[PDB]
Amino acid sequence: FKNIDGYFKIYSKHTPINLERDLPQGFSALEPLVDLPIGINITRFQTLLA
Amino acid sequence: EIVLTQSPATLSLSPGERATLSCRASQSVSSYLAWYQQKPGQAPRLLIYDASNRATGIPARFSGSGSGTDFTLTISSLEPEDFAVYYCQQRSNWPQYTFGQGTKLEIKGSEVQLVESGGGLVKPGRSLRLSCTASGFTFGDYAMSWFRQAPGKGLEWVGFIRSKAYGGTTEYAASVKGRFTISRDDSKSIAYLQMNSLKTEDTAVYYCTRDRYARYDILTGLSPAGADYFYYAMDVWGQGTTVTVSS
Amino acid sequence: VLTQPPSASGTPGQRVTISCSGSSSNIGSNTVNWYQQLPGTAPKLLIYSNNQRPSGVPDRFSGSKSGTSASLAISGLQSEDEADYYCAAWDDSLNWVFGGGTKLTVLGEVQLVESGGGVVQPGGSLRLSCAASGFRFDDHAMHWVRQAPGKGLEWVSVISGDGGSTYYADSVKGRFSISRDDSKNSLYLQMNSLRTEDTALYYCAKDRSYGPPDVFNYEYGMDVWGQGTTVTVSS
Amino acid sequence: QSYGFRPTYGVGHQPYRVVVLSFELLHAPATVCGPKKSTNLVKNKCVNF
Repeated sequence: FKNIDGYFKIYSKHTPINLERDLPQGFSALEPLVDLPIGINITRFQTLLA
Repeated sequence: EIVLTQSPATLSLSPGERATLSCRASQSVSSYLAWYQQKPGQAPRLLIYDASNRATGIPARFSGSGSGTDFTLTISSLEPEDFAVYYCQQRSNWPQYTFGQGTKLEIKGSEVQLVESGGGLVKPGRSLRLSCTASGFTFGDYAMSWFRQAPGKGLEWVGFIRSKAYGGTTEYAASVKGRFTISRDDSKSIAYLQMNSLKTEDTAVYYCTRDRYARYDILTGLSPAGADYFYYAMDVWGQGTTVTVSS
Repeated sequence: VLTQPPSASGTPGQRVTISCSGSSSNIGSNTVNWYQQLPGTAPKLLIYSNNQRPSGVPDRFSGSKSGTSASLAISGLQSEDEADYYCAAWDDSLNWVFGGGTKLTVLGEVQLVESGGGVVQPGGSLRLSCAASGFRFDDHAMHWVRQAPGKGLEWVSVISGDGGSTYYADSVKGRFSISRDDSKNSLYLQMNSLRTEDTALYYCAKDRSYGPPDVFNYEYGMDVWGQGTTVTVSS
Repeated sequence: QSYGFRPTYGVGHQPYRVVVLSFELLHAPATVCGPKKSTNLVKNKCVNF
């Protein structure tokens, strides 16, 4: 997630892992999905759990 | 529910003296006292409104006072042609205008005009339809109220129809609910009154007057202390018809 | 000024077009009204709001306004379609500008009566009245369109349906006084200091809208006309 | 105060529904634009695009 002037630039990528210890070694890129054209000065974020 | 009674009954004071008219009230009412003078046969005329300001046209010898649950009128001058009955009316209750038994005083012992029509016998064909046509003020910006006057009993409340601005609802009294229906004809500037289900006690003299001004814009800069407020936003009495009943 | 060809031609059986362009201040911001006046009679409205037509005019006439120009299409012209067509537009400068007239030459109740004529006295005074009865005069507005002999239509003045704000032309501003009488149902027009170039009939036009064309820029239109009085202003 | 619209009243006292459209140019990117037109994709030829 970024804070561009007009777009939010949400990048995502889903890759299967097998080590299950930490962030595995390997180069994977994130393809863009949605670029929200909303202008807002965001300086704080927080995840959500169910 | 507020009963207004006058203390004097028969004031036979000679001219060139003072005169007092006491009026009490059960409920604590604010300064909403209106004085009237009705010559025998003619239409009533308001003298003092709100018990603080006098009308425009009557002499200055009508300075009154009093506030709260008691009112009085101090006529400290002579009575040249004051032979009339002085009634009272409270201006607090808008749909419940109630009068009182006025005192009968004796000596010893204007482009706004509206007329009425319709009268006569009522026992055959108990269905009347009177009229109230005005040729003065612009009909439509004021509400029309009706008042009846029984012989030797005084004025009495009938009903009123609100102006076109403040809703087209109605509100009658307790003794005329479901019997008298009032409708307006602002397109023709004529006020009617249906008198279905007529009885022997409903043989009073009906009068149609004005009500509050629906356009309160002019009532802002104008103070309720001059002739303009009495000319624009005030009730005007007119003529009255006769109802005859038999067996 | 509305650019319009002076005269067109057409054969019976084919569809012709009559264009009337103008500036973006009168056509691009308002509606164009087409009229047709047979030789020796009063005009009549044909297409109003650029997409509607009255019940009197059949659906054989077509009209459209693209941008700052209009077009009058007459599908299947007959032998009786020989007259002059004028366009109408209300500019934002409070003026009613007409077109030039298209002399189409083929190759094959509501009553508005007006009086007042005779000696014009160019330099004195003249009274012109227009009667009105049978179309709810208190709701519809009025107009004044003059037509010189051999010339096109020319707007004079306009009065609102409420009798309030009024407007005059740029060449007759300050000299005329238009008024109406809602009680007598009559239209008056006080003309003062008439010049020698005011030789026309002063047709009494009836509007279909209520307010002036400046606020109602999508409903104004002269439906019913009348038989004007030919003036005799001379030396 | 109420209007009291009646069909017997003449032209002038009738209900007129007014829809006023406003336009603003804020700092946020334009989320509403016009209907950009389209054309026919021609084959191999030196033209504009």
